[PDB]
Amino acid sequence: ELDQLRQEAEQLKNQIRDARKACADATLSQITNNIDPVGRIQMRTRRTLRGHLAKIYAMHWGTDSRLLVSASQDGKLIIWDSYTTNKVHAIPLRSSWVMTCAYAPSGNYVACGGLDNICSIYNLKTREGNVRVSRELAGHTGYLSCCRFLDDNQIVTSSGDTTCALWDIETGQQTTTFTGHTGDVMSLSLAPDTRLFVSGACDASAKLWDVREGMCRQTFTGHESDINAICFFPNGNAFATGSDDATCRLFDLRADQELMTYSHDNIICGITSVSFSKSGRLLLAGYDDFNCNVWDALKADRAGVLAGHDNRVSCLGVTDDGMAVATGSWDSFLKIWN
Amino acid sequence: EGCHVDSRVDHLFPPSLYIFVIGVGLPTNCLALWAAYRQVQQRNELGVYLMNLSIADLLYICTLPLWVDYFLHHDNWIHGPGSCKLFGFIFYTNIYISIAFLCCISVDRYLAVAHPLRFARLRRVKTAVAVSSVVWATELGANSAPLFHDELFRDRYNHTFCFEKFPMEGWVAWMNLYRVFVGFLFPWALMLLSYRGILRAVRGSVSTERQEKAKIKRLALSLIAIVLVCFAPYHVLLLSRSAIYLGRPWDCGFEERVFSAYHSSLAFTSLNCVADPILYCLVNEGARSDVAKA
Amino acid sequence: DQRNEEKAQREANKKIEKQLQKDKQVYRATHRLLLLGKNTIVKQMRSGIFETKFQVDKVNFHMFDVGAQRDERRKWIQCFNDVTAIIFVVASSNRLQAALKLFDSIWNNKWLRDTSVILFLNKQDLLAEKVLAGKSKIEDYFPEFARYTTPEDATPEPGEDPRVTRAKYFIRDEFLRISTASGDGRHYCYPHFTCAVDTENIRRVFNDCRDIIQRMHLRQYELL
Amino acid sequence: QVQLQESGGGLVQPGGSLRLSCAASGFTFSNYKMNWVRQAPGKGLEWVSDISQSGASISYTGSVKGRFTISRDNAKNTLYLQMNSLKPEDTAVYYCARCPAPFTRDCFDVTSTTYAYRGQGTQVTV
Amino acid sequence: TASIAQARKLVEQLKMEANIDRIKVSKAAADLMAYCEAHAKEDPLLTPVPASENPF
Repeated sequence: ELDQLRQEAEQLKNQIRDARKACADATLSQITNNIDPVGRIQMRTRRTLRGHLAKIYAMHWGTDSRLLVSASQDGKLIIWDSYTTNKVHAIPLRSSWVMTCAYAPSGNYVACGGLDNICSIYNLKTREGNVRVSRELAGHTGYLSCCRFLDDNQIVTSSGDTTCALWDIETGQQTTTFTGHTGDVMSLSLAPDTRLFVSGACDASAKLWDVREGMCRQTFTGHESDINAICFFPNGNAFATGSDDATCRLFDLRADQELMTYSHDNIICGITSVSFSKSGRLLLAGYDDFNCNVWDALKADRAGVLAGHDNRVSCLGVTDDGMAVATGSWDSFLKIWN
Repeated sequence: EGCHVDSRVDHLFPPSLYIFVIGVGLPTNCLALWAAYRQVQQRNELGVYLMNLSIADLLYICTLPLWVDYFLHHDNWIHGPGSCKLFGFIFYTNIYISIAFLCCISVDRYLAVAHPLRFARLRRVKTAVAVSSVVWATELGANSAPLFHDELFRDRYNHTFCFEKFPMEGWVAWMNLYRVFVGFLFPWALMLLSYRGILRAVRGSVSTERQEKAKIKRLALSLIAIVLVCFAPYHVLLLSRSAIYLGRPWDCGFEERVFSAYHSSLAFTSLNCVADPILYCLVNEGARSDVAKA
Repeated sequence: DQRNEEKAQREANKKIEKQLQKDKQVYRATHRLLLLGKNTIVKQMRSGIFETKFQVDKVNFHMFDVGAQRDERRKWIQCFNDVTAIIFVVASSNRLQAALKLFDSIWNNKWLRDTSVILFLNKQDLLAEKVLAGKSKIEDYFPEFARYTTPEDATPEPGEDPRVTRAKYFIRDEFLRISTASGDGRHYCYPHFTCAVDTENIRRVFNDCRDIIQRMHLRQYELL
Repeated sequence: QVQLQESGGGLVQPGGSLRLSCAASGFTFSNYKMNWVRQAPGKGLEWVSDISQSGASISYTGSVKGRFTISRDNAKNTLYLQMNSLKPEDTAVYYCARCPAPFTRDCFDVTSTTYAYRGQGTQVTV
Repeated sequence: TASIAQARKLVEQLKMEANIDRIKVSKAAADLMAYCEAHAKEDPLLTPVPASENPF
């Protein structure tokens, strides 16, 4: 019996491949070669947010593009005033091993998670005076890899149990559970319309999920190793993934295909962090080579190198207005670039 | 009034070796200072001590040329009382401050290696700057005793010394004894003890290969022996001179005999200023690598 | 109004920074370890991740044992790269081969090349039985043990047949072949044999951590 | 789209030879330290043998040492694993799993039950 | 019958993701290029920002 299902899967795979090949009207390079390159982009460290004890695994920006939350393995979640290099808050964490941290889009709330398999939401703007934990979310059977707020009283979390989840912070329950991956889901990015979110995993696959109904509408493949970082394009019709095969590649939802390969012969280390710009023209990607590469998303070329970190770059972000780039790295230093 | 001192090599080689030291040490001392800055960026307590040692070396190098000129004129100071009282006070006391910083480096290394899981509070940049400032202040205060005395002593034999009246005085004899003992032998003894403890710990290590143990032993022996080679003749001669002055202040033949040796010993003591950088920063692989990166 | 909020930010920063200095002191005082395989080791030492604290000679140790996580360790093992050491408890009685290649992967991992490994060789007590009458992996799945003799630099460990000792040092040598190849001062793979009589593995890990910290002190203090 | 399509061996007499290759169309087949793992029925996945990125650095287990040999073929993108003199310790689904990442000598998790780049199809029924 | 159930889930997911309406890749890249062009003037990362108005 199982042979029949295997043959059915094989013929569906062949049909999908044929449809995708038909969809390949032209490559991105052919219609892109006519645009001017962005040039040798070089931005210096405008501000170094020193103060973390251990490696910075994650960081997130606030909506106002002025405050900044950061997560490090020493167990501290420091909120920074990047304008005046001032530490607004220093939140201790129950679990030191934190791999993700999120800032609520309306402020007032910050979430973090890691190997504890728990997403913890902290209330910043409280009438008591001090930041304390509000709701402790449990239910994921694997390590938390990425958590993102979509709005208040609701959060989307990715885990190492090959599943993504939606939560209601008031009740603390799982509204919708997303399944379908066979590898460790690593990064999730929300669409600007707050209705879909992609998830790259270790099975060399990227899946687009529908938040409300909760099904995997479209799946994407093309990498030969684990996808470590993912980031929606400033418009929610494309996203870019970085993998351990020392390459970065761009996907499109409405094409179900491959767009551009950001790889170079010297580059032999994987990608840890991917973050687009406000215009999407720059695909700033973190690398294990202790530096960040500013890949022009349209023209696949190394148009910038963000050298300055002694150890591996673990996280990367861009302000909402695009006025700054935060680069956390394993050298326990957060650097702002502009 | 004055001792009949005479020299046949003081007017020639001490200026040449001073010129060599000025030429070579200053770039190496600047490199050592930059390496110390780089280390103190990385929260290394040894960076502060290397910084202080380097800056003391720069002070010595900058005060050297006037003494080169002084030794060239056959022991004649032609630059005024205040200039003597300042530059001849920087010229001395600086080998002693450098020795104290070498002792601080040795003690820090011994605490770090022999006891790697204890004394966390002493191995801090704050403690480093506190101890460095304390030793700077105490060395300046303890060796500012000559500053209260007039130092322009002149004999009847066409000599005019800035420091060190060669007929020799009681206060300068006592101060020289204090230097020769406290400012030289005690911190050198502590340096020897610290590096012996370091070698013991290194031989006790399991992850250390025999080749690395041999390299560490050679480096530590170099660290101990260079200071002695540079400094022992000068302080031995000072001890002898002060001793016979105490026995016979009117004695003058031995001063004439050992004038040349005394100036030669000063010239040799000047070599440690270049010995310290090329052997505390340049030799090591990581410091040399970051210097080359610079 | 701007000046008032400026002083408010300055005083908040001052409080946060003094708290961060205290936390720096605490964090530097503490040493971190990761257990990879046993619950028996955790029990004798003193949720997604289990945290264990213990004290030896007034030195604070933190031990992290991974619990509710999948068998794929290929990325969450990257977190434990700043730890003092990775305690790798091998069953050693196929368990032996899988553990051998797990140790290979840990040793040759890019982020664990600077991370030292402590190797403990569990299940030594029943190793004597399994070599005396088991006729098992050491006899069959590792036929090279027959042509392998006991090295001269072998601890006595009396009260056992020479075959027991030679098999023990045989699989220890199999681990040390991976340990020595591509091995430098970055990590050493300290080999030890488990002792269930007492919990002296705490002292073994303490001595290994002392050696590791002495090695990095030799590094950063420019003594090498 | 990493694929590790297998070429089934079939029946082999005790002491015979099979020497069945595999297929690969997703990865470059030159930067991955691929090995061989098999799941005998009633046992967990067990390692067999390894081959380096380009050549040499062969590793075996005793159950396969001196009996079967590997042959990486870059041109055909095939891992041969020439096998002969079969014993009862056989009749497993053979997976020619590859390294999780390229340009490294690290195989952290290949014998797991949920590894992705494994493949299936080589039955070696004795 | 767990393996056959997993195979059935895989094939039903494949058939649900096989009917998705797809457009040509050139059409799916033209909109991305247009979006990059439209927001180019509002990106301080690419377009240099005045020093007076730069918060950093």
